[PDB]
Amino acid sequence: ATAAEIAALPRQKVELVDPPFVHAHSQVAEGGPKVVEFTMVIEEKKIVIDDAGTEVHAMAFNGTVPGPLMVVHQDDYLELTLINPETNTLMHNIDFHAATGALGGGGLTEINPGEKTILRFKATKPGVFVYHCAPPGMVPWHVVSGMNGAIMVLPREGLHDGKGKALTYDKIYYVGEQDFYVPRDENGKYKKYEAPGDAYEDTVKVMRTLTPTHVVFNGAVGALTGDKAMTAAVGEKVLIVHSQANRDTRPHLIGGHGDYVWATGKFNTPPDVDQETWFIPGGAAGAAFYTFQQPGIYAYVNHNLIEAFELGAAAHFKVTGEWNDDLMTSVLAPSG
Amino acid sequence: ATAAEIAALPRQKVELVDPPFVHAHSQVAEGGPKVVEFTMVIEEKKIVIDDAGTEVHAMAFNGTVPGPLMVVHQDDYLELTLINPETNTLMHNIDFHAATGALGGGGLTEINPGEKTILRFKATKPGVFVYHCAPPGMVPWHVVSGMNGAIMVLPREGLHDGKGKALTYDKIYYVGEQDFYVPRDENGKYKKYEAPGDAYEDTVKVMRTLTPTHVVFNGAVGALTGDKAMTAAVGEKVLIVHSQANRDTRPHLIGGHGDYVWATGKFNTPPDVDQETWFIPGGAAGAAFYTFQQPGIYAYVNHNLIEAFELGAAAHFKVTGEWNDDLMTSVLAPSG
Amino acid sequence: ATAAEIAALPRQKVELVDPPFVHAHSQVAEGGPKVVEFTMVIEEKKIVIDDAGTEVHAMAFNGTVPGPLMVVHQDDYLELTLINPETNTLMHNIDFHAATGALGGGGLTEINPGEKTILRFKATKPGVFVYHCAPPGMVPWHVVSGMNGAIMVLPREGLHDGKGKALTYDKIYYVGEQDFYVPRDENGKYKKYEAPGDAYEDTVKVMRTLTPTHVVFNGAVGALTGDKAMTAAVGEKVLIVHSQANRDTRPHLIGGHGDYVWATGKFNTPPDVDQETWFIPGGAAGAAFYTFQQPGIYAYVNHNLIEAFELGAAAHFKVTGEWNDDLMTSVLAPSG
Ligand SMILES: O=N[O-]
Ligand SMILES: O=N[O-]
Ligand SMILES: O=N[O-]
Ligand SMILES: [Cu+2]
Ligand SMILES: [Cu+2]
Ligand SMILES: [Cu+2]
Ligand SMILES: [Cu+2]
Ligand SMILES: [Cu+2]
Ligand SMILES: [Cu+2]
Repeated sequence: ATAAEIAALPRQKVELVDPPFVHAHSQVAEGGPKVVEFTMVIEEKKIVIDDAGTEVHAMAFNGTVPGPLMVVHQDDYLELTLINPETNTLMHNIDFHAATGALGGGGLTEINPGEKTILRFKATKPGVFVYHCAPPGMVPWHVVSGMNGAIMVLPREGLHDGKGKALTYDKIYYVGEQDFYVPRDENGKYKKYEAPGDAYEDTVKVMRTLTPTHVVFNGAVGALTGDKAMTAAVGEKVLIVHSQANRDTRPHLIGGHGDYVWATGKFNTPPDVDQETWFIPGGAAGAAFYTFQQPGIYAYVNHNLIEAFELGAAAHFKVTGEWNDDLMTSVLAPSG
Repeated sequence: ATAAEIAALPRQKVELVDPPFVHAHSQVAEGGPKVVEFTMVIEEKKIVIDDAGTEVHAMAFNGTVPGPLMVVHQDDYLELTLINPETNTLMHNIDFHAATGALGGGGLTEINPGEKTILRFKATKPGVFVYHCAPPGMVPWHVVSGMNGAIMVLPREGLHDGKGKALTYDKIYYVGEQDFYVPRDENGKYKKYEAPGDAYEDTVKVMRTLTPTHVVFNGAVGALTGDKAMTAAVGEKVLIVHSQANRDTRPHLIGGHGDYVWATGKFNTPPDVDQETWFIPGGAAGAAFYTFQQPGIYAYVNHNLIEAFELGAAAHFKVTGEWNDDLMTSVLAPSG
Repeated sequence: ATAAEIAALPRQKVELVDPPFVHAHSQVAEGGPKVVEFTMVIEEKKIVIDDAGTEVHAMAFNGTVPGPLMVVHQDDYLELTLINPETNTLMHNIDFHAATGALGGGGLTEINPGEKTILRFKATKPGVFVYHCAPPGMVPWHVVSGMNGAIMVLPREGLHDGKGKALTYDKIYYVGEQDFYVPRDENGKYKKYEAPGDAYEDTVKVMRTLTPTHVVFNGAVGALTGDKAMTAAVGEKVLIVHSQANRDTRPHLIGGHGDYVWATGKFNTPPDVDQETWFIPGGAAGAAFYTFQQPGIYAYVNHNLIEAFELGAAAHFKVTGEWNDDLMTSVLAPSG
């Protein structure tokens, strides 16, 4: 409430980690409200999104696309120190959909290269929320250049299902889905540029068609496959947080389900259950809780299979454990 | 139920107002069921939809894009007098998604220029509902030319949250979102036509691309911005009714939330809460309730930011009142 | 659990029927769990999808687009004998979104032309689910070639509303919606190919536009109209199961509503009510229950009206019975 009361609150410095991993945290809040501090440096950098060497001039929070997931509990204060190095060429800011006021913080955080700012907001509503840059007049360009992420505001008492039973996860992963619009020369080959501003004009043109050239998880085709496939074990309870700051998505765990899905991403809105495919509108984050029952590889995809398999929206899960023949079994293997 | 009963009902004429404003009404029903009378005249006229002077041959109920919001209470009868002036060149009708029978009323209301008709229907289900023109054979064309609106059928006892607690708004706004498909010549310049019919062929080709050239609120880019921005004050409860008769939208109040959102637009379906971004499918209306907590300018947009900032789907809210530093504060303003 | 306990379970072979019809079944379970057997033969065949004679080298389960609806009860075992004829040229498999393990069964059912296989899985979650072919590396191509359908796992106690009140339908229809991507020549005319292979490259290009040339019900424009229109009567309770394995859809019954809609298709997730237009994300099936109140023709459509009336997503209902003037009446017929 009063400035004095907040000043008396305990503070905690949090160390952020690159997605799909999430920084250390407790599901059930340990203590009364606290002022949780985070710091992120913005990095304008070239990223290679496919095996054809296609480049995107990314604008990354903390150096990754998407930016890192920040975890706090309801009614804590999130205090972010955002830094825009002199090495950058553009003005940047940040809008937290979890925050109330000044365009989510964007109106208070406009920093040119060489500046920094510290914003504090009370995480009044529990749920997963998108955050992204939004420089007046250059909003979609920064967002589709990968300048977005999400935060999770856990209820103090952790997650619960619709009937109040607790839902405690064993593992948590953050999948940030991105729609990229890469210009092509007259031959159909993606163009490369020597600077962000150089690509601007060409990129806006592709954007207006509303047809992405690539739709990827964690910044590139295959990011979350192979050496980067997510893992779990049969019997493990996993929470998958998924965000899309500009375009709709329809997550689906091939071989599994969304046991409980907070499709709107808001914990006070009861989760849907036994989901095959859920929907997350552009501009929101959602969360799915599932207990693995079968070992093997799974594919986590945006279920418009063209986007998943032609455009790049596909990730994998490698699960260990014993096969359950009651759930599924090959009565007759493929034969003549 | 019986003949005598329906005939005995009080009749009440209501004067409509142009969106985003809504005609005078009471949230909780005043008295018993009545036959609520409305009259709308159809206007076919050229309108400028952007800052470049792009013209469109609009087809509008009451002359506005979207058509006005009609408000009744559950179990009232809505009796509409629809007039199609002889000066018009096309046949028109109306489909009330709130109505039951004859294609929503479209089958009983086909009027050529020079004709009028009166349709009555019992508003049996509570919620916000889309209404639109639907001449057989050219349904899409009339709808994407601006011929659609919405009605609100309030529960006789007003709005309530998930657990029976009353939700009373101080104001209500109706934002109608329109996807336009304007043809361009070989040079990329939008084309102008003499009569509506002349644009038909070229328009359908653009429509089939499923990519609108414009996505606007209240009929034009910036229609709900600047001096035409909607208003509120800290502590004020606002209901925003939003509709899209042909294409999906994902509404978001930048700097705010949808405290209670009947995303499906139906009041018997519990509203979602603490929403960051909600989803309204094409062919439906939705409603969001919010109590403002911070003063300043807000942007209400379709969260596909390319559609919001490149195509036109962005409106403003100007809110007066005191800033709340507990909710948000700039600890360190942008500095070196 | 053990193969012995499942083998001791009663077995029942079912004869599938072509959509939109559904094979015989009981809403409330007939005794205890059983192994329900189904068989489907895959056929690669050319089909005509519109009145201009446009053809598609379809890949169809049971020779139909969509494949037929399999109906079982929660905790029953679905045992499918899938056959891929010598006459076929491609390998096919099946992924049941209702199943748990091996990519929905897809990794255990890869059969080359001249092969067959038998997969059994426990239908552990109640709801309607999509099933589709998914040959690694050629997933979207098989799906958008028509190789998908849906199954319904009814609660053992039949359907119930969100409050436990029983919901028994008189009729049921299965509407499979298909997005087709047909290449066109320099004259804008759809192309025809000798072998499905010759079409691959051109089709992939169209697929990458994320813009289908046709969006149809039961494999063709107008397939569920005329003498093929669905039927009902005033007072009749009808359940419509709708699926879209690759792309979003927003169903709407013109002139009616979705009284209870399991928009996510999962029966343990309470249905929305009084729906005007609902939403089914690509990769999912949904179900809507409605009691007809008015006689006449109804159009059941995907509510992006361009997809419905330009692309092919519109079906009809012919309803017999008496007109209800209380619900709707033409006070004044179109006149001067
Ligand atoms: O289950 N994925 O197509
Ligand atoms: O929440 N506005 O991009
Ligand atoms: O109500 N469907 O156009
Ligand atoms: Cu930025
Ligand atoms: Cu935003
Ligand atoms: Cu009209
Ligand atoms: Cu409609
Ligand atoms: Cu196949
Ligand atoms: Cu699938």
